[PDB]
Amino acid sequence: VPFVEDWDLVQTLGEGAYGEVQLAVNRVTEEAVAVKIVDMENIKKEICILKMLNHENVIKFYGHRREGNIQYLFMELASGGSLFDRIEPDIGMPEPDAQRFFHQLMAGVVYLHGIGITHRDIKPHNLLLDERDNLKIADYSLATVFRYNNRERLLNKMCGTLPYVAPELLKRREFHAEPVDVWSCGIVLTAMLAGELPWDQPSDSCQEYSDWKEKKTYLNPWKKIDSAPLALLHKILVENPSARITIPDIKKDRWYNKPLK
Ligand SMILES: Cc1cccc(-c2cc(Nc3ccn(C)n3)nc3[nH]cc(C#N)c23)c1
Repeated sequence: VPFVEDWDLVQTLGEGAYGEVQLAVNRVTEEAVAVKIVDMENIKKEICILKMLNHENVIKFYGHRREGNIQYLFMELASGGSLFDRIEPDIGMPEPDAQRFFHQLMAGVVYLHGIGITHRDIKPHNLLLDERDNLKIADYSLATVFRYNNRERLLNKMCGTLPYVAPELLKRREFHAEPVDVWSCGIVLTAMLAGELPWDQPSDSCQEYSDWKEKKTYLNPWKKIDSAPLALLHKILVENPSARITIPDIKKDRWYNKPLK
């Protein structure tokens, strides 16, 4: 059919880590997608990981086109925007909405980890919503392979966003990839339930992080959180990554399995 390969760039959806994201509409079909435009090693890695992704809670990759210097990465659009924009400052969101998003985030993260990929920058800006409020993990710029031929490799590069980063990445030379992603899902959950981040970074000099280690849950944000989701947070936000809860065990948690509105 003539013209089915042409896309109109309609509006900017934002600037991400590397380059702008635009809404693109097919001239023939009217299909609406997102395109990441990059004016170009790093991005050969991203494309490679992006082509692996096939899951309902992960942004799908439709292909790429190079036009001289510029690369165009075509991806599933999430017409509902970001989870960041559903979180009300100082309030968060209703507990049942947060639970459903949490279930969907774990499903995506289980998937990634099962194909041996770690995302490394989980936060509400990178968690996108489709038309039915289904959550999708987006942005694979920092993602990397942590398991290959059934052998794990330890990570050593420090990246992410400080309020979301696990404390081992500030303290240790090398660390396991999976508990880092788990930890960040815990900060996300805290943000959904309280509408605020518990600390600037999880270090020994941050008084809010010390308070948490001393169990001062009569302070904010913890005071705003019901005891059941808080008991789960107590198992996620554990400083020793070897003692931190894993995802199979999160799936057995009582709040995780609680029926809610
Ligand atoms: C990480 C990031 C940064 C900027 C834009 C996007 C982004 C925003 C979006 N939908 C919408 C709908 C409405 N707004 C504002 N945004 N859909 C997407 N699908 C893949 C994306 C990617 N990367 C992406 C993602």
